[PDB]
Amino acid sequence: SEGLCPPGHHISEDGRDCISCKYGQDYSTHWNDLLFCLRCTRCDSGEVELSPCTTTRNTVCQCEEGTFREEDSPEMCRKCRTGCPRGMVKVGDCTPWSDIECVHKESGD
Amino acid sequence: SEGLCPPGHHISEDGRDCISCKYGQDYSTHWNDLLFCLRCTRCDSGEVELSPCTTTRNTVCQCEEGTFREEDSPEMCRKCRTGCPRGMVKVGDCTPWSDIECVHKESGD
Amino acid sequence: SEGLCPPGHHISEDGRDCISCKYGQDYSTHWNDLLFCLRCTRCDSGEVELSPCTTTRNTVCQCEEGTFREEDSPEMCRKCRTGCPRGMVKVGDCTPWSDIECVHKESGD
Repeated sequence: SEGLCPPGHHISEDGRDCISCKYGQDYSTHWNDLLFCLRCTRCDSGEVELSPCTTTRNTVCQCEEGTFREEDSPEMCRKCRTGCPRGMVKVGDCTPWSDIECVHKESGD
Repeated sequence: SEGLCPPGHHISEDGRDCISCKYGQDYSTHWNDLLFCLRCTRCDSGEVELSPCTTTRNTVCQCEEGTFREEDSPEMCRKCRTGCPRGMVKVGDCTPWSDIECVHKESGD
Repeated sequence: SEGLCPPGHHISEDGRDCISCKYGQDYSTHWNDLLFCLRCTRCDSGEVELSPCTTTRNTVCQCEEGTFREEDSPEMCRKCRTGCPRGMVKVGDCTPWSDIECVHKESGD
């Protein structure tokens, strides 16, 4: 369809005009259909930067191994399970965003 | 924006950012729009890894020779038959998933 | 004779032998038949171990005085109030698990 602007640029309401956005102000990752540019993400200590932010790129935030990010916490990472629940076993990997996996097999019938 | 992310990627809670997932830590097979990355599958002793997983692949498990596993019973392997009782003839190959094949012979007496 | 190992011991994949697990490295509360032993619980900086884990026991974590946390939270602790709002009274104690308690007008005459 029409009314779309390439990355780093945005299109007006009337769709007959597109304006350029400045490096570092705001960015667009995919063809945008708005008059504004999206805010760029920044990282803080305890987190690792994987990719740069630019009119054609987005900054990536990642958390250090051993910690996890749950939807119940804001830009925070928590220590993964330090021991599966009583009657379970270790089998899953912990990702800065997801938690470990525990499985029940031998513990009361 | 629609809010969809390609395979191997996830979208943060804010819906305006998409981040890459690490090989073996987790992946996505089909287009998704969540802050979660799909966990990778692991196999246990007695079973071998047929194909490791990546940001665009799923891990498969294998059973050692002499065992069998039908789609009707997962996470289970059973001893494959080495020869049908007298009267039957072995003619099929045994695969960690399927069992041998036996056919009745009219020849003889 | 059997395929079971007592608490504090794990068994090999072939079941022909069982290896002993030692306190502080891992433990088991009930009989089991696995290759690994149940992990011992450790606490992060700012938290203390209330009770260590032995070959037959599990370790509990505690948070330092002045901070508080509910069982519903992962393991974060918050600073208890050192003075109820203006026109309030102090009457409850703050425990790393519980928060301070404030009351209005102790008693009249």
